[PDB]
Amino acid sequence: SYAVAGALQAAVYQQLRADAVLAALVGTAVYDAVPPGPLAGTYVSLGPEDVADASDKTGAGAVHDFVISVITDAAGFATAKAAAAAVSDALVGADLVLSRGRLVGLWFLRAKARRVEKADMRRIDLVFRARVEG
Amino acid sequence: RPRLNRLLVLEEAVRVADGAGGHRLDWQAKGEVWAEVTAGSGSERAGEFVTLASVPFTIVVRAAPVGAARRPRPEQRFREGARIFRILAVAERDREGHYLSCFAREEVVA
Repeated sequence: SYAVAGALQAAVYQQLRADAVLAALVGTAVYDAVPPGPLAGTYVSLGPEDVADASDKTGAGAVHDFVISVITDAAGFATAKAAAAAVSDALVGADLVLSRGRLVGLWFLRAKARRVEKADMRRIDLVFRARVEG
Repeated sequence: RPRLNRLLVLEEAVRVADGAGGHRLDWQAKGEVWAEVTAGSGSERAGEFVTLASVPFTIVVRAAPVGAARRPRPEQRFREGARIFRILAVAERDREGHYLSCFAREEVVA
């Protein structure tokens, strides 16, 4: 990663769990590190980033196509699509504040949505682009 | 022949359908059955973004004809307290048909 991405994940995690919806759909189950226990089963997960270095002569920036996946164990997955509807409106047009550097925009990209393991879990990825500035 | 020593709550989820072709699961409790649970070799498994912890757990209940509530179906699950045993299949151990083989996972997220 570049210098910003340590604080970019800390900002897009704190923008979640303060959004009013998805505190009523997913609950407290927004985490990178999944805590030990019984695995609630409608969680979201925010880790797999990748950077693209949109830089210049004066300073440097980056383009983060970070992935926020929504997992559900429900029978259908209109539960996950309702949960990622709550993910995406919390992030597009972010106006976040970072700890190191700035971001200028948080857009949306590809969002694959398929059946993952043994046709039982339903995971829907959400790729968001974050053009940041170091 | 099995020593049915452990008590397991059979659980069937009633399937309320939603708008988009799927169902909603709530897992109300069915009756309680007695069964022996025999662990297989357990190890971690790469989950989705979890590091799960699974064990084979062949579970032996008494049998019933197929149109009865005492038959565990593979869409059901067991529960001893807060330990969710899934059911993979049921498979009729004995030649006479006295007992069944349930197959569980019991994957805690570790």
